[PDB]
Amino acid sequence: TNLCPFGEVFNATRFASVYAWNRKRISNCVADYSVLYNSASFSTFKCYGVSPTKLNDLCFTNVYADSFVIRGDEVRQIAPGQTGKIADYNYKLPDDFTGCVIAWNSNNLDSKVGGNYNYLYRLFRKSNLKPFERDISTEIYQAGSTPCNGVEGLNCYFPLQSYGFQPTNGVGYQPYRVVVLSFELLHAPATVCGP
Amino acid sequence: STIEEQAKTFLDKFNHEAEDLFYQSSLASWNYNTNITEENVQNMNNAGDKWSAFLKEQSTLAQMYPLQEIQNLTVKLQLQALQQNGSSVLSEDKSKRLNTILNTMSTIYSTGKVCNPDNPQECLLLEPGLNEIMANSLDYNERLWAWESWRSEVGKQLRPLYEEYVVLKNEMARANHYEDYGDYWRGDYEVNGVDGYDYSRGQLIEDVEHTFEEIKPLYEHLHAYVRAKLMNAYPSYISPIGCLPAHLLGDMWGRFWTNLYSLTVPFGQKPNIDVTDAMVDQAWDAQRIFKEAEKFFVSVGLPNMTQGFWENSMLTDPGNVQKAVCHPTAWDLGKGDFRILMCTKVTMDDFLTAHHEMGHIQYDMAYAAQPFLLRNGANEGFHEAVGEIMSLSAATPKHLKSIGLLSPDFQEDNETEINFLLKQALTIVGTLPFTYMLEKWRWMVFKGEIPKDQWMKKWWEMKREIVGVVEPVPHDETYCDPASLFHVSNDYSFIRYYTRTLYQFQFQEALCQAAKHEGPLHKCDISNSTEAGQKLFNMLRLGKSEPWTLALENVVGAKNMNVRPLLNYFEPLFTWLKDQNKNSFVGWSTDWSPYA
Ligand SMILES: *[C@@H]1O[C@H](CO)[C@@H](O)[C@H](O)[C@H]1NC(C)=O
Ligand SMILES: *[C@@H]1O[C@H](CO)[C@@H](O)[C@H](O)[C@H]1NC(C)=O
Ligand SMILES: *[C@@H]1O[C@H](CO)[C@@H](O)[C@H](O)[C@H]1NC(C)=O
Ligand SMILES: *[C@@H]1O[C@H](CO)[C@@H](O)[C@H](O)[C@H]1NC(C)=O
Ligand SMILES: [Zn+2]
Repeated sequence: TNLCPFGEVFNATRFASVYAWNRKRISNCVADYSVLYNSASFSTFKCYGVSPTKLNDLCFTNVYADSFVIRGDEVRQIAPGQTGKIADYNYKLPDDFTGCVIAWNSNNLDSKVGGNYNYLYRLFRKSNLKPFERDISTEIYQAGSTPCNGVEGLNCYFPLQSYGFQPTNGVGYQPYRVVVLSFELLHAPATVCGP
Repeated sequence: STIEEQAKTFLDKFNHEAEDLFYQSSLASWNYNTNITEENVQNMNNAGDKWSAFLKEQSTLAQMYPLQEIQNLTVKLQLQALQQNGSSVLSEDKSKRLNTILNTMSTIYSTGKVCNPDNPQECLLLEPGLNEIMANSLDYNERLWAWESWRSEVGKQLRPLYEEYVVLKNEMARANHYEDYGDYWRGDYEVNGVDGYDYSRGQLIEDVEHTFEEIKPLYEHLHAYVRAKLMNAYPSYISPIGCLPAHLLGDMWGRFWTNLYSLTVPFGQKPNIDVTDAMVDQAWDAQRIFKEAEKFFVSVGLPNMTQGFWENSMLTDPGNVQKAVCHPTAWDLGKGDFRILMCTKVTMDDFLTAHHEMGHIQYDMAYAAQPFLLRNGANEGFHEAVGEIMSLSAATPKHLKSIGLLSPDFQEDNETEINFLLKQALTIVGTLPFTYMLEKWRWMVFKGEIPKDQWMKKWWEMKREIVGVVEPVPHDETYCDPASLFHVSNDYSFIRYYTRTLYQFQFQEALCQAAKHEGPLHKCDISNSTEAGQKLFNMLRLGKSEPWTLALENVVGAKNMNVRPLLNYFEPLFTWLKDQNKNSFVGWSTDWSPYA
């Protein structure tokens, strides 16, 4: 009766920046998924492929928990076949995604009077992300044709921008903590069942 | 990557950077305006200075993308708006001289004082001192003393500064490839490169003058009726054929004729609809007033206020020692933060103002999804036009009866309707010749058509001919009477009050037709009409992203400013005035003056 360490993921003190989204591999434990979906503490709980309704009657080889912070209007981008700054440059879900996306408003924790600038996102990139790709580079983005020489200037921008999370922002601009559960199925042990 | 692609990426960085820097400055400005302290003044300046410095830097960087190589119009609009040099096309010395001139004229206006003869310590400022005289006094000499002293003491200080201000403003405008500073102001209506919706700067002069010609008959009869009533009150001071003396108009300039209502009211025995007592009888507070305004916009299909609005706004006077600037304002801070600042009292006036101010919020919320630089009204007259129509509907007896403030046993008779329309005309119609004549004078000064040694000669020639108003004391060229009004000495364009007035009745007529209103336009209430709300919202969400000609067409079906809805609104008064003036002289001679 090893219980899956979901508390470390959902109840973490600080979440990761979405450009550097955090992944926690969950293995060899018992997951009570129904506690999450029947807790009524999340504003978004949408599953694709699998069903939130009592599908903790299944076994999976590995479960991955991706967590990060984005603003409320960007939670829509954490879904298959979505475009936008988050989906293209920071965190991209595949078209055939099998898993769940969970998000809740964290204005009480991730906002601060005067502004919380701890959380960043990638604003520019040469191309779009492959599904489940992570780019933590800090290379100055070359928008023109003149080399940047590693500093920002004309047509040269440092690629990461900061959210300014203030408690008085609108709901669309408030911070939201996101957890993305991936359910993997290999021709393999199937170690995470979780009655 | 092409020049256009670089501009898109550049604007991408600007929007995200500006959003937060603007928010920081709005937040600091809010904290001072609700809580007046020395520390808040400094924080307001520091955040404001950083935002201004950011804009100056980004304006220079924007100028390195030439508009000639951009085809996407929505990119060109944002690039052009940021690129505008403003005063930064002049040398630093000239720029500095102009900024010193602007601050001095502003300081003279807001600290200028007048002291009564024989007591050099009994002095009055314009606000509230001189304004109280000009809005409330019936004594001819007290009004004349206030009118002349303001112009003779404060106006004369402004004359040399205003002369130098014109020279530097024209240099700035010509360096920006405008004809003059007036042509620069008219650029707010310019539209290029949109087939069927373009509008030139010179077309505004023609359209203002063309629509003003159609206003003259209504104004002439409004002028004639007012002159007759004042002649009954002041038989020795008013000629039956002459202009109205400039100090007998209800405020310092005759900008509005509102305060002439008591001496000109047609039927002085029928009282106004004043719904204030019913509000107090039902124990209304400020939150109720704004809840009712919210209910109004929801009834036409617009969204309710955000949660932050109720939590972060200041809807009442904070009171004890935390002082606040009580002028009603609607705040768009960005980042979904919408607030209203208002020291609300339980009165009918503040009830209507809340609907007006919440109208701005509805406009601000609707174009929030637009890029930062396009988050504004289609032109300088749209936002205030949107606010005004909300109070038109909210004030009608039909609306006040449906919310339980006006008795069901109150029915409209035609005498109260004439009283109301006359009161409306004194404010709305009376200001139109004043506004057009004032802006025409500034246009001609900037154009070079009025030499310095004839500034005040032409100013009062145009007051007599166009406005039908005559100065009570001759003024030589040491005076600068136009600068004695806030907007002239504080460098604000003025035609916006003319165009907005025509826009608001175009909006209201279109919305009321969508609301299937039957009867005279002035009795219309757009409440409960989602068709009207949808028609208005289609323009609101545009912001500045489309030509103002297109945005107007979304509401009213026409591409240009049209005076007919304004005349439709006032038609019952117009027919009543024409019958009243049958045994009066209509029009004015310009050669009569009170100083003979
Ligand atoms: C987080 O903490 C709360 C309160 O201690 C608890 O109810 C909840 O189950 C925790 N989250 C997880 C994923 O266990
Ligand atoms: C007013 O501002 C001061 C600082 O200038 C601050 O300490 C105080 O809490 C403020 N009061 C209110 C009611 O906001
Ligand atoms: C202009 O650019 C924006 C974003 O770069 C794009 O969405 C829009 O369709 C473009 N308009 C035209 C006419 O190309
Ligand atoms: C506004 O209306 C929505 C329904 O569209 C509702 O969920 C929300 O609670 C309302 N908010 C307020 C402040 O009335
Ligand atoms: Zn307003």
